[PDB]
Amino acid sequence: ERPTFYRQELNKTIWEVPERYQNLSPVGSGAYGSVCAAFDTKTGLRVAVKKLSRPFQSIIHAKRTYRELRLLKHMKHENVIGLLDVFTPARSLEEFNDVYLVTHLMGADLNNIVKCQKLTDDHVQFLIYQILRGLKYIHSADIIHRDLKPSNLAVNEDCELKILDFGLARHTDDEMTGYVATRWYRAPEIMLNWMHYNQTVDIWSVGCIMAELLTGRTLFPGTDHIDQLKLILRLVGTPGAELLKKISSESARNYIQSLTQMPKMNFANVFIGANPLAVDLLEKMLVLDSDKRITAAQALAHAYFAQYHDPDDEPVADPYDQSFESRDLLIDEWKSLTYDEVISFVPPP
Ligand SMILES: Cc1ccc(C(=O)NC2CC2)cc1-c1ccc2c(c1)NC(=O)C21CCCC1
Repeated sequence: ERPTFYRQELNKTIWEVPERYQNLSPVGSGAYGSVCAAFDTKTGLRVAVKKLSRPFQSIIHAKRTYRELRLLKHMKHENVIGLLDVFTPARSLEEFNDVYLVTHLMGADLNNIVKCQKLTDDHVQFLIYQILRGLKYIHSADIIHRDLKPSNLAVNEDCELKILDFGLARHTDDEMTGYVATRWYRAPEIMLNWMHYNQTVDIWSVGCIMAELLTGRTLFPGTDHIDQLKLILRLVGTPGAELLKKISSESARNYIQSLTQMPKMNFANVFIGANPLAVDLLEKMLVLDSDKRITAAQALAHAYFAQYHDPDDEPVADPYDQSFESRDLLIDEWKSLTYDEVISFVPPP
């Protein structure tokens, strides 16, 4: 059952994929990786195929490849990107040096669709419903997206949404620097490294997406980390003494206390004309103290989603075993674990 593969040059690299995959063409400005759209003749689905190129060139690359393939194989929810196929042209471990990952092709990301545009309330309901329903799941598997922004929500022409990139986020100093969308969605505890963080960081990010869809404006379009934080504290207010205690970075805690105290603003005088149910929800997602933000499961029950909420159709995941993260292994060792996971792979129905 080893299929026939054919060769094609795309993205200035040779792609070698099963015959079932036809009409490959690069998508994104290169924004998503080496990703091509293709037709799967075997399932009749349009798919995105991502080739990981020379993916075991270092220990850190052999472990990312493994981590992405683990994450991907774990996720089976309508609103989360998952694997329809993984393959390699390799006939053995010896020969293993390329992994291709196949998932659904939705066609665009939220970014392209809505940039600079204000969405109607029922449109925002449905898109955020799906983000929280997707995140309910992610979070139940004990995984943290950590980098939830519009560009890595994949959306089709029916405004159906799959979340991309959960658990992989590792931007450098310079990608996070200045006036850049790659930071406008980050929870302050994470942008400024205040504490040992958990999953509540992704509900902060939904709060930012949700406000932008509702007003057509970036919520916190900071020109740098500090300017962005100043933008944050002015709306939600400066930390209380409760929160300052939980800020384990003494360094960051000391700079925070430097700032002149400000009250939390009135969200109804910010989000003028907006469904009060939207504003109530914004209010409980955009709380500075991470321990007190609303959760994905709690938010799904909120009245604002009265029209979509079904408690028996909002599933959870099995646990995700990330014990491998705390493990220091050789290149061959990650490679072999990654091989194991490819050949053991089972298609969905
Ligand atoms: C092909 C692919 C493989 C993996 C991941 C991914 O999320 N990995 C991290 C979760 C571990 C995302 C895509 C990917 C990248 C870009 C797109 C799609 C899929 N599906 C799509 O529809 C698009 C192409 C049009 C914009 C979104």
